[PDB]
Amino acid sequence: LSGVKPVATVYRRIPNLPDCDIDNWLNNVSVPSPLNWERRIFSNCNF
Amino acid sequence: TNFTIAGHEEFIQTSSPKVTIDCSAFVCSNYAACHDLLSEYGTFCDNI
Ligand SMILES: *[C@@H]1O[C@H](CO)[C@@H](O[C@@H]2O[C@H](CO)[C@@H](O)[C@H](O)[C@H]2NC(C)=O)[C@H](O)[C@H]1NC(C)=O
Repeated sequence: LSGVKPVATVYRRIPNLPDCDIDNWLNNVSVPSPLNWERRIFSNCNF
Repeated sequence: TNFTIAGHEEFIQTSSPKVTIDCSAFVCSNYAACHDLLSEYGTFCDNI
């Protein structure tokens, strides 16, 4: 006689790029004034 | 003038382990595209 594929999948992979860490810069103890509005460019990272 | 009786032994093969193979688990494990492409060959797995 005859001799199903469950949808449950486990996907694990080590990242190749570090984290962006945007929360650390937004929650900084130094808040710039609206005249300053400091800028930080984020690139080549995972978020 | 004087004799004795000696014994020997031998082995002759008679049987062999029975093997059963199917195409539903060797070529295409559980996929549908493989089964669709395997059926294109016709009755190639019905002779094995
Ligand atoms: C044939 O050979 C057998 C075995 O060598 C002889 O049997 C032996 O005989 C001697 C002498 O009587 C005994 O001391 C041994 O104990 C015997 N051994 C066994 C295993 O039986 C036998 O005597 C020989 N026959 C003749 C006619 O010479």
